[PDB]
Amino acid sequence: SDPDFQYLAVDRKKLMKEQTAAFDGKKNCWVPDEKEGFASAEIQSSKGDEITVKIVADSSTRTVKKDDIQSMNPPKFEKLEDMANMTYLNEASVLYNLRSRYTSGLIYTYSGLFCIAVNPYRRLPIYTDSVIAKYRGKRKTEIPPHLFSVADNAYQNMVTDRENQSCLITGESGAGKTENTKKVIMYLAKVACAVKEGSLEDQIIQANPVLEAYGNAKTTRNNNSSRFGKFIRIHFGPTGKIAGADIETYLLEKSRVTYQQSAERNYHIFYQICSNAIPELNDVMLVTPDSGLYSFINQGCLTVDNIDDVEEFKLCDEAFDILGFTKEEKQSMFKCTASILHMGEMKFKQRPREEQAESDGTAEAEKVAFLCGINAGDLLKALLKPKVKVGTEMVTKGQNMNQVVNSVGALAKSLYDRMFNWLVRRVNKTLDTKAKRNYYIGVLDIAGFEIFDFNSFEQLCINYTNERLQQFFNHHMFILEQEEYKKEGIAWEFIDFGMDLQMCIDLIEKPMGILSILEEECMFPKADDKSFQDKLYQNHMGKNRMFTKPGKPTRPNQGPAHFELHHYAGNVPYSITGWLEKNKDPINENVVALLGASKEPLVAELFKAPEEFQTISAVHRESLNKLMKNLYSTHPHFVRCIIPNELKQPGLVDAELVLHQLQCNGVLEGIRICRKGFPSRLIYSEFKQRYSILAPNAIPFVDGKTVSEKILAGLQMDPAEYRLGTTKVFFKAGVLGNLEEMRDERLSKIISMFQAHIRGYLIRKAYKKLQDQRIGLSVIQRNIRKWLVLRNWQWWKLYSKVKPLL
Amino acid sequence: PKLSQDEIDDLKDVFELFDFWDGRDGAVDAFKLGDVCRCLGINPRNEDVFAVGGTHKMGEKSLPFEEFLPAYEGLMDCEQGTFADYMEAFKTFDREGQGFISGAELRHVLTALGERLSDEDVDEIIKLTDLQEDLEGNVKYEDFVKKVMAGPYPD
Amino acid sequence: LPQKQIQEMKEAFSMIDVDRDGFVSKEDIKAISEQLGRAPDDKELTAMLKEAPGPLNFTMFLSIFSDKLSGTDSEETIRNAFAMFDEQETKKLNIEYIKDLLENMGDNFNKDEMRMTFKEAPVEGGKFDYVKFTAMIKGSG
Ligand SMILES: Nc1ncnc2c1ncn2[C@@H]1O[C@H](COP(=O)(O)OP(=O)(O)O)[C@@H](O)[C@H]1O
Ligand code: VO4
Ligand SMILES: [Ca+2]
Ligand SMILES: [Mg+2]
Ligand SMILES: [Mg+2]
Repeated sequence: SDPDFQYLAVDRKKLMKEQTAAFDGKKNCWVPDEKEGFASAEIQSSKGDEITVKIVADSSTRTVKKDDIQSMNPPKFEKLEDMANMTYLNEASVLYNLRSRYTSGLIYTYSGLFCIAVNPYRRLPIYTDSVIAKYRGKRKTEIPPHLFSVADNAYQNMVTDRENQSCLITGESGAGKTENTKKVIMYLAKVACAVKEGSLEDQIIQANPVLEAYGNAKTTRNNNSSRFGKFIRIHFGPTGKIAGADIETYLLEKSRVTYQQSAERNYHIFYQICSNAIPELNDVMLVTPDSGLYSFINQGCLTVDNIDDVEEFKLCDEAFDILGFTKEEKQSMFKCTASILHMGEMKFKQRPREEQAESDGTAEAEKVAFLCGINAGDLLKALLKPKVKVGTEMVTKGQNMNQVVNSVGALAKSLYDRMFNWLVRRVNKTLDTKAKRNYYIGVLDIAGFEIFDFNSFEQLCINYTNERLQQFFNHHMFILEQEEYKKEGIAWEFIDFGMDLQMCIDLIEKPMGILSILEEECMFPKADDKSFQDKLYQNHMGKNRMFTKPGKPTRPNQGPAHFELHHYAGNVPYSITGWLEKNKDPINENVVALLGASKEPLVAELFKAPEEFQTISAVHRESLNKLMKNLYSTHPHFVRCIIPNELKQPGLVDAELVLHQLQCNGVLEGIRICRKGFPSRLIYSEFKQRYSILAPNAIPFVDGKTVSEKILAGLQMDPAEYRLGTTKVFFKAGVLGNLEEMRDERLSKIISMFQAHIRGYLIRKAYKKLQDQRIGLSVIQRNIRKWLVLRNWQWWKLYSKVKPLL
Repeated sequence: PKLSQDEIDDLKDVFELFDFWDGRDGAVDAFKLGDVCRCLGINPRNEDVFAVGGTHKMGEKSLPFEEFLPAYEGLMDCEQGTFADYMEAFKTFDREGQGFISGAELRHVLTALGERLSDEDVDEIIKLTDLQEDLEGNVKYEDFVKKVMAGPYPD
Repeated sequence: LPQKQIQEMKEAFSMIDVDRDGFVSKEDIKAISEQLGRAPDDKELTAMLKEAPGPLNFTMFLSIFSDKLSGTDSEETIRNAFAMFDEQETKKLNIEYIKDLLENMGDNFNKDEMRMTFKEAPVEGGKFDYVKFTAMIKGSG
């Protein structure tokens, strides 16, 4: 009952006293305000354009420009569920609606075709199994806004239209993408499931605890930041049930493996592998239950405020079990993880006179070679003095201190990335059931947009992907939307909402671009950081308005900057130091040869040559395009996540930060095209079968369009509310939802008529008897009356006294 | 709305019968208005009968044969279900699309939605129509729909 | 009305007509009524003679008796009517049902007709034996 709608619905009873206020659209209005973004004001003085208001907030006075004022919606629209229904669609109204709901506990709000999700920063009782039970098969307009309706609506469209769907969850770092991705998958897994190691559903869910252990790590913005992107496809069979699932990963930040910045951590897997949560494993990995003991993970923080590294390690172990992993594969992974931990502890020194580099004990290199399945002596040899071959030769040569710390770092980075990708394949192996697949629902969760005090390649790459996804949204929400109208013969004058990021995207992606210059300079044996900065400034400085010389530092303690990039979500100062190196990853075939033939099964697999790499940017640029295209083949459903404030605090709203997010996101624009265009569209085939019942009148097959025309015509639908396409019928916002209501009113009526027919049959059955019982009762009442009149007749009361003696 | 000859008298007949069963006195209780029309062949929804004057419980108001005639002609023109309307309603409750609906669902639809029939009526309409559910416990609603529409005395 | 029946009506009339004047009066009724217990009083006596158009001779006597004794049904027709309200043919009706039928349906019995009808009807365990009551009605016993 109502109880489950605690943090989902609007009381409206107590909120009925919130829509019953003294309002006046001529008096009350929104006025810009440094603090709260917009302040509720009440107009007073008049002066051509110099309008003088009174800010209700602090009962103060202020004079604003008649052009800075914004219309305020009446109380009637408080905490409105779908913002596209407000009377005034302006940045202030949208801000107030979300803020109002946010403070009430309502974190989900619809805005035309997409959904808005504000991070709650605390657990809400809205994801139980009971809530899931109330959202199944529901229409968005029929039940409160919830991430679940988006998932369901996605499922409904997939079976109805027979087309793949994709849920794109966008947002800045920490806005709540991953959290929402989880619930969407959990929801589909509990309404689409079919009839040691668990079932498929269970496995889809357990796939999360492990990838996150290896792919997430504390960050200034997120204590559980996702340092890799993932596209997960859930497959469906004929009967509309789950039949498999695959996962795809994108750009796993390898720098974090051997380095961390202040107040930041290495991947979670490292701290839980040293949590002594499972003692019987310390001797399998050979580690001391002390994280602050290893240099590869003790550079920053060791513990996270809301992360219990212990229980988390237990859940990880369990996940691996439910995932169908043997005790071997499972321990195989755990070991290679510790191998890296130890790699950081290996010590080296520069030989006495020949200032070069040599071993310095072997306790650590021994533990390493042990877990990895090789010879500790064959290891240090390949690190201290390699034999660079040429075609089929060898050139033995030693190295110095930094040359060696890099080769070891490189070995850690390679083993980890190589193992993460193995973890994914293995997981897909499990989720790949050979059931029949017809359609899929894809969920995308990339690493959100972010700005650190120091931004390098990592951030360029990430913000790039976000740039390109925001563009996939406006192209789809503003350009295709309109191309579609025109293509259907609909008279439509094109509108330009000003949502195009090609400039910044082409600056990075195209041949002119940064990544192209970077890719070019990895082919030059002696390219330098300075050389790169030149080619960049040469083709873009003062030459492109998106490329800009680093402005004046606007934050406490921020590292070197070589150029700023005007991204959709903000301007970012990048440092191009070490990029040439980070882009192309050196493959020391001396060590890949060793690890190649390792007694260790996993490591042996992780390192296989073949039979008889490009740069990272090239790989990323291609992969991103391969995916961006696959998404055009689907029907996107967008969820826009939003981070409330910068304190990870519940209920606190930073008006300027939210506004900034609503702006670059294009929320306002999205709501406008929804009310300016025809968001609803239905192929005539589907329209017929769903609404013929709204006018059974006809029906003496008949083509779909004609039938669709008779129904709308006969329904007296204002010709302005819809358009007959050449294939689909388009509806204004709000329309198709009332037809759904009528169609339900109709169904409830037809049902009540069938019930009256039953009531009428029960009676008509008892008719014969009723009239035959009228005969019976008239006879009974008549003969009882005679009997009475007689027994009480003076005369009879005499004929009986004499009768005896006759 | 122009009652023929048979109709005008079948109503008089049916009127007296119901008049007799609540105390022959030229009156019929308003709570039996709907029931009287059902006897005539009309299948009025309870919403209609309340409209044309029908009461909610016995004893509130009686009706002379005069005030009756209008009500009958009022319910006379309301909408009556058609096979197609009924079959489209039932189809929204059948997933497999084979023409089968759980026996539990049937009782659900009939007693939970619309103007809810009591469990007693649902049982009785099922015994009368001889609705047989099979082993899996399903029923072919098309068959049930046809029976209900055919009336108590088919052939 | 049978012949053996008429024969009993005569002897009866012969015994009621004291003064042997061929006609029955208020003096004869009283006289023979007193020898059997209780003189319907002059109050009621008038009414008795008020039930005959004119003189009260054997012709009238036997006439007023047929009126008030003919126009009934066979013990099998009443038995049948009661059976129409007993589907489970258990031969009995629940007391509350048959009292309801009689009092608030058809030609409603007034409160008085109810008391007299039930002051002597067959009823045990809430069951109203309509068969034994049918017999009783046909005044044979
Ligand atoms: N729906 C939610 N319910 C509870 N907590 C959430 C929710 N969304 C976000 N959070 C909190 O905020 C943080 C950011 O979550 P997240 O999904 O991980 O960000 P990204 O968008 O960085 O994935 C989480 O670790 C969590 O503590
Ligand atoms: O912090 V998040 O990187 O997962 O966007
Ligand atoms: Ca009556
Ligand atoms: Mg994430
Ligand atoms: Mg005499």
